[PDB]
Amino acid sequence: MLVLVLGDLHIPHRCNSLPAKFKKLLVPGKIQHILCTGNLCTKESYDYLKTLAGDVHIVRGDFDENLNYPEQKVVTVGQFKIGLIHGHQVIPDMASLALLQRQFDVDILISGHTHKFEAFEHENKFYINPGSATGAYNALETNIIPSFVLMDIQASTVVTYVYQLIGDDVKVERIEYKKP
Repeated sequence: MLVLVLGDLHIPHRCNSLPAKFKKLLVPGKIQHILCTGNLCTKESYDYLKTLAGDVHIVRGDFDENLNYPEQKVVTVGQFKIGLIHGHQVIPDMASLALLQRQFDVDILISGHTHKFEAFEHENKFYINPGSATGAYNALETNIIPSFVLMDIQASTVVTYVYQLIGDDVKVERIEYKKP
């Protein structure tokens, strides 16, 4: 089943909208679950998510207005326990992320905060950062591309698709991970 992963949109303070071509791709009836790293940073974006899928999970980013969100959550999809944290908490760094994965005890750790996507396996655990769906600025960070992640999870397989707005086109990369 389809899981949309995104965050760090920073609407409306740093950006006003998802790129149009992202909005074109994202339509209701497809996605089963949305895991959101946070920094929406308002209700207007939260409602947008809820149009895409009923099952929305968000964690609290450092700039979110809605303060009822838990800072960290574990969600189970299929055979996968998934950790979710915005990531501003990581004092960095691959070592730090591995400490959270261990803390959580999950098969997949999702975090945000860097505004740059990642998807890789490390010690047989899987680590995803969808980057920033709007390509929002971040501190003085440099080459920032709008991105989001779609995972398809089925039994002990997840295949992860990263959608990137590069120049004016969407590029997709695919990473496979098997729960060992």
